[PDB]
Amino acid sequence: MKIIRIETSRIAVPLTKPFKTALRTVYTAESVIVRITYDSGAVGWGEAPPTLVITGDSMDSIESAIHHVLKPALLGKSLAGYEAILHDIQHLLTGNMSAKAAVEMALYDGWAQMCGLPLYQMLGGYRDTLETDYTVSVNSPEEMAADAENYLKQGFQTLKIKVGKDDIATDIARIQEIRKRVGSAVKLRLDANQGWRPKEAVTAIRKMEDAGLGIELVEQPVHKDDLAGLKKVTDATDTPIMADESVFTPRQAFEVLQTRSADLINIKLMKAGGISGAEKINAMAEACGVECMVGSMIETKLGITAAAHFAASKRNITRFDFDAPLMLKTDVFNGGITYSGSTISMPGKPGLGIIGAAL
Amino acid sequence: MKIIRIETSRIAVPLTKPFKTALRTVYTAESVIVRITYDSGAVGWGEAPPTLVITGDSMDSIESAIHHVLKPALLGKSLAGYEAILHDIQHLLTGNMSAKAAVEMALYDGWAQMCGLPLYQMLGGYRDTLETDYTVSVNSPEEMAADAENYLKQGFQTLKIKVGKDDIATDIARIQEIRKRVGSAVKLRLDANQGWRPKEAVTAIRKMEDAGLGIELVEQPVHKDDLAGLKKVTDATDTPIMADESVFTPRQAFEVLQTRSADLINIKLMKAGGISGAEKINAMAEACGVECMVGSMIETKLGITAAAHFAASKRNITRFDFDAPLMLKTDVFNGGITYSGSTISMPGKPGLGIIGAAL
Amino acid sequence: MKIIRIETSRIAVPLTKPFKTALRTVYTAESVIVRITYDSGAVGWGEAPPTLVITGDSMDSIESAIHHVLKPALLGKSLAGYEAILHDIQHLLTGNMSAKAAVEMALYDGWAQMCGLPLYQMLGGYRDTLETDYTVSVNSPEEMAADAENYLKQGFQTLKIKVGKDDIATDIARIQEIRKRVGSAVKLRLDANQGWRPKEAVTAIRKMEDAGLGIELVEQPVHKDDLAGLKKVTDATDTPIMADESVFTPRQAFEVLQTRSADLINIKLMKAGGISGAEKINAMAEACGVECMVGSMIETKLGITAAAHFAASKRNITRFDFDAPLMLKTDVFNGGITYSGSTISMPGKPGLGIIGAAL
Amino acid sequence: MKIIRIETSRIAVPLTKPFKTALRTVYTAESVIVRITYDSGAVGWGEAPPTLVITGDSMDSIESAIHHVLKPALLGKSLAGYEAILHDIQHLLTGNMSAKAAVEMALYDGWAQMCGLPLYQMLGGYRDTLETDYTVSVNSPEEMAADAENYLKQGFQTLKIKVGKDDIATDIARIQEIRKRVGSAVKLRLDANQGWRPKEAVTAIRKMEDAGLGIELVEQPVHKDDLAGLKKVTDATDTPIMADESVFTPRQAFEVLQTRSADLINIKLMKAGGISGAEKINAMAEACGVECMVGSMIETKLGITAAAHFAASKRNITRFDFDAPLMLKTDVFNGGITYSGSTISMPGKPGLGIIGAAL
Ligand SMILES: [Mg+2]
Ligand SMILES: [Mg+2]
Ligand SMILES: [Mg+2]
Ligand SMILES: [Mg+2]
Repeated sequence: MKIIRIETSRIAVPLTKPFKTALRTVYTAESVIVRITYDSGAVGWGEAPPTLVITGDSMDSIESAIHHVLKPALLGKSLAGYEAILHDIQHLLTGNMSAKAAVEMALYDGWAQMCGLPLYQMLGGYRDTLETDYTVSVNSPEEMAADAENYLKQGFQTLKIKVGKDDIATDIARIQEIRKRVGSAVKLRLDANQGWRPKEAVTAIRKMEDAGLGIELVEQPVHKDDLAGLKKVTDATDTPIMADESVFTPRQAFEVLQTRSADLINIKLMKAGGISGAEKINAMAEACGVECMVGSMIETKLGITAAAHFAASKRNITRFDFDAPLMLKTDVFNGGITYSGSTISMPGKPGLGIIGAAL
Repeated sequence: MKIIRIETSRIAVPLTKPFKTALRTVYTAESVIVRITYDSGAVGWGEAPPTLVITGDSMDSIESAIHHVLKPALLGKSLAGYEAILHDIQHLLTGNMSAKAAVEMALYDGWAQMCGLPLYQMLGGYRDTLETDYTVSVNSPEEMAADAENYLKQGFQTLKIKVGKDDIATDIARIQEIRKRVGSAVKLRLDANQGWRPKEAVTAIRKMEDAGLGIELVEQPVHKDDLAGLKKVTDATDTPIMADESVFTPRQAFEVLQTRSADLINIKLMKAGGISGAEKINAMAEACGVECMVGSMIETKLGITAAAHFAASKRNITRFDFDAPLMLKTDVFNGGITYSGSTISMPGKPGLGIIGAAL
Repeated sequence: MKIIRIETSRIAVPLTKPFKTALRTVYTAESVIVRITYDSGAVGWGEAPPTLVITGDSMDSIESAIHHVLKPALLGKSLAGYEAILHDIQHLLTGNMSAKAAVEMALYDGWAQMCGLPLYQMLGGYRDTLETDYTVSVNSPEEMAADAENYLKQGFQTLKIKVGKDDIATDIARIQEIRKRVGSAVKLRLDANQGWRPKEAVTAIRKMEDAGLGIELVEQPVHKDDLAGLKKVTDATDTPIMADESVFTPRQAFEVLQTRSADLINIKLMKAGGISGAEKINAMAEACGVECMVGSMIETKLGITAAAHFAASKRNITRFDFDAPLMLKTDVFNGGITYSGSTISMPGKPGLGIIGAAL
Repeated sequence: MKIIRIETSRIAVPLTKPFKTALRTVYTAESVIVRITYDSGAVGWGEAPPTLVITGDSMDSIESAIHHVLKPALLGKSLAGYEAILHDIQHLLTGNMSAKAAVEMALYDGWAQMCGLPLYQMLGGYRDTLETDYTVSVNSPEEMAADAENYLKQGFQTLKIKVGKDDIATDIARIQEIRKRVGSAVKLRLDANQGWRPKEAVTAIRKMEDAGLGIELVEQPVHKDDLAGLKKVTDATDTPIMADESVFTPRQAFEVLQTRSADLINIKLMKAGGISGAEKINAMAEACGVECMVGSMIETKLGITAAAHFAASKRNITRFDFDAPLMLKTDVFNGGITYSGSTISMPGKPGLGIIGAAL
């Protein structure tokens, strides 16, 4: 079992290098941290960063949401009736998806703790390890290529290249400089972050294909609301197109799957309001032959631990984008998932396996 | 929790009175029962009856499938990796949805026994009681009206009325003679079990609406594959139309929801290959703003216990159709859910709470 | 002009009688008051209340969005370039529509002040006065009838009846008591606040038509996301259907107009993120032959004042729902619009006509 | 504010050389000029030329409509109620859009003058400068390459190439010869002015794509009433298609956007009946995520100034086609915008900044 306390606190950990996308730049990772204590003494953990240009959630909005709305309705409830709690978390307020997701992470932590198994095993237990990409931030062709060379040196053979921030011809210059420096063996994932127009993206993606640049997929090439435009890019190229900002919820997912506007979907807990929605998105996509990748916002190893446990559980989730914690100057959590280069291994303790604040 | 043994065995229980729909007549309920023994000594339980005109599964087809295909893939497997087991169950053979389902009930029974809670609570535990309807089998207008009076006396204020066997005129005459004899307070569901052409249906449904006969919903008025025809009935009436035989799988549900060919869905474990599919259908429907009913085939209390635990677990499952065990001369199962009038209660025992066969 | 300072504060003013709809109950009116100071020393005013179940906006989320995001991009900007300002307001953060709206109210106030005319004349100046309705909150039939009789005595011949909270039969009994008590001369607006299913709503609206209850229109009978269901009710009845929670933004309005899912649109500043988006929603709607009503959330005379100025300016805005400030124990603003019973009159000052805090 | 007098006159400025399109040839630019005199002594200015094969408007029909229909509704009205004046302009007669537009120009000129700001700032003031293209008229492949070379020398790096007059073969040869003589750095816009069948159009655009001729976009490739053919070109090429003569009004834009029959829209004051309609088209397109160009007919600086004040005001307007006045032998207005090679600049005077006629 039973919820009996919900607390929050803040963390702020500067990034080593600034993370740069077409939407935003981030110098310091901010995050609200949620702790649910249950009647057994056991503690469930949770996280939500501010993403004002993606979800609209600020640190203030989240902490308010959790204390004023979610907390009064959750105190005293049992994990034996977790469906009623999930419904409450998702319908006692509209929007506020990052708040809902922090609370759901702690909830699933204690639920698997209650059942006595690691959370990823509780949800299907499909794999014990998984490979994460590393993100190359948008910068000059030269900076991006040296970033990529170093990430390959750290053990990462799959790089996620941010593009779409200014003009398209420079994006191509960026990829060629990365390819000419790193070799044609490594997998390159593009993410345009809504920065291209559909016909523009088609022409550029064919140009990259034809130059043998070896693009694995392209994330959300067009504006999130332009579903028909996304379909156009998907239908026009040989390169897999992955919806991201287009699909937050199950309802939005259903719309993308039915129109067939994309080949892959990017699932994030912040977007889906936690694991319950992420799981619903993946299942619906699995039935349509649509594979999913699980990523994150700029989050600590906590929120990546929740994401990895969910991503680890499902057969249909075949890619993983869990590089955020490696971007920070310090690791502010004890336990959870462990990295070994690109390989993320799952823990053995019941739940998320997050012991607590690091030292 | 390792699976070490898979046992099957048959039963045969008479029906007090024959069960009559537009597709079939049942005099005796026959069923394959599955028992999965785990390395803990725990036993998980499952059921699948033959429904040759519905699923095409027979007792021979079901047993063969379980022993020649599913059993070799489940022995040695643990329940900490159920995603891979569920996938094997659904993909190592096509169709055979009844046999897949028996094995899934026992698997989920096992999985919930491992975590020390009732199965319904493991799947969400939204409610612990629920109201079942009772089915008025197709007969003469007088013969059906008697049955209706008698079920109301037993405490069943929601009656499901089988139609679609004969012609329209007699169907309207049956609902009249039922309404007359039972007053305008009790809920009346209809279930044509595919017996009407789309035109026939619109005409018959509208006639009833204008006569004030108060029909809650009509199940599958037309042929299961006539999807456009299901939609025409949905869109030309003011009565909720529930898909049944047109929706077995999550892919079939997705198509029905996308085209909006119906307002509701009937989920059965037999049709959906077990619980994993049932859950996926309901979750899709929920994402589209559509509630579901969970019913069954002619099953004993064991199969109804599995269906009830699933139905009890989800907010978006709001109607229940678990009258089948009450048609039988004997209740051949000890433990499981409990009837008391129209009310079914979820016991506090772990798993499905089946102790064994009756004495 | 130029923006030189942006400040916020809060008010909290009890309701005389509790406001009740199918979504929420409100006992006290809370709100954030924005104050933009310009280089001439002139001040522009705005407002946003929390509506956590409608917009997702809380007082903490609003205040934080203003100070952390909108203020540092507005400071030093001229109302000569107000389109870049409006684009920044809308695109610097996703969501936060109530925060965007409150700032937009103060921007438009300042912009009209500059031009030396009342805001409503700067925006078109179509009428000097307008008739507001008064909302009868959801209670028992007798309480709703008593309220309605008293609202008529205070001079309100157009009443807005909140239905949709419980079961439909009780709703018809409410309208019936109100009609029997107030006579057939008054105009009766209904608002179900998403409370009805599509088919249930159709049958219920025709029942009211048949019974001669003389319903002017029905606001958002069904869930916001179910546009096709909203379309079904629009097409099935003779009674005008108005979209409300279905239409926040110009883009959402485009979708409701393209699909023809409603005869009318309810515009609110909180939903559209201000007046610019509100203005666009009305313009598209006029081009489609679709009249609009402008309402509000539970807001003081300040936010109603901005809403009325917008509302008075445009020909296609033919209905008005500005009763919220009359529900409050105290009128906490000085100036702005004035009431004589149900009649609202626009002020002659440049801008909104809001002097300051009340005596 | 008050309108006290509406005067009209004609002018005829020679064109240095002929403007040629698929639709028409223009040797001399004739125009009706509207001055509106307000009770302050302020004078607003407007222009409408005759475009018999585009709008159907002639000088007699413009003057007639202004004097018989529009003037009687305008005299004695004040700009504090511009919404009602605008509505009388658009609805007291059907068609006569060039007449509507000329009067709107003088009205908006007056409105901006009452508030002491340039019109462009009054409507939003997004930008101060803008780059106009220059139009290469239809002649022989050689003559068009010489014009293009010359225009690049005069500062114009963006060229609009008129095509569609005779046949495909020659059109292609013109773009190739222009490309040769001008290099691949300069931007190339085509405008076919309704001169291609849809199949013909796809073929020719596809030939140019494969020959690497770098076509930014194509204006109205097909007949203006042929909406489905416009959509076929749009959907079978990777080159943006911009609707022109297809889209006069908000209603027409709404349909084009609804069906996605084009990627872009050309807005002209003459087609929209003025700025109120142009503003409405631009806002609709913004809601659908589509940018617009603003153009003109063959107009003098007065009409280009009014268009450029609109185009400068809105963010979503990102292309500009204001070359007509430069094709003329004499500049017969002092004031207005100013040219500087390809750069158009917005004056600082209230309203259009037009002082008066030629010396
Ligand atoms: Mg992405
Ligand atoms: Mg059925
Ligand atoms: Mg409403
Ligand atoms: Mg053109």
